[PDB]
Amino acid sequence: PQDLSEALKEATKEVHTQAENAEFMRNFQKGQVTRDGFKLVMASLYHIYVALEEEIERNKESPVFAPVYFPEELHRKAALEQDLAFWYGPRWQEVIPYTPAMQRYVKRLHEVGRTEPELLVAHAYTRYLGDLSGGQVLKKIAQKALDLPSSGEGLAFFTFPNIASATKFKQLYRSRMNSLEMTPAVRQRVIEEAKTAFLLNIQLFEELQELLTH
Ligand code: HEM
Repeated sequence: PQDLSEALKEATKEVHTQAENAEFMRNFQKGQVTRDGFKLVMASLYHIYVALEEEIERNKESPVFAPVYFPEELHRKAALEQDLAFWYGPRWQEVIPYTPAMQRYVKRLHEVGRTEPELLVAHAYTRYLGDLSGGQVLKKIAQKALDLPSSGEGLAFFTFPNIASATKFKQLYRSRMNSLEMTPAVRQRVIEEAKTAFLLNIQLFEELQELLTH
């Protein structure tokens, strides 16, 4: 369509369903998520956001990204650090896994941020708008299945404290995305990069599912 935000949503409808159908995600949705499985998901998110946010900081003043730069409202690294200290303990940095599928995702994020910055918006869209939009449903399931202790920690990732209304922010973020100026060639590569982002998540899900079935 005309608006990039609408173009992205329509172009990734197929791959989003592919993600919903992923065996690992099917189990999650059926409420069949285990503590070991959830831990792997949180570790994955930590590596992904560390890379994404490092690249966002590198390109925050570039015209290809500045319009969608919302550090305070969206940053997730600190929240994940808090969560991993709960899930993996005080020495989480020394024990969290960093698997090949996690590395493939991180590698692409760095390649984009360092050599193809104009495509970073595709990854910011896929991750941020995705976790913002589906965070409520994804969290509700986890907490009711994890039966975790009332220790007030472990799920900070699912709350964006600097966004008072997800509805208002998503409209603003979409408006900013649509304000970005890019050639038709770039626009097509951004759309493709968004699909690539979903595929990287899907391959990660497949790897995690394999690691858990031994
Ligand atoms: C367990 C599987 C998943 C569930 C159940 C889920 C759920 C949701 C929900 C409820 C929405 C809101 C749709 C609407 O009402 O307009 C959504 C949007 C979205 N999701 Fe997911 N999601 C899943 C996996 C993923 C994955 C793996 C990604 C990518 C990392 C992702 C990226 C997105 C994006 C980018 C949107 C924004 C759509 C837009 O442009 O409006 N989701 N998701």
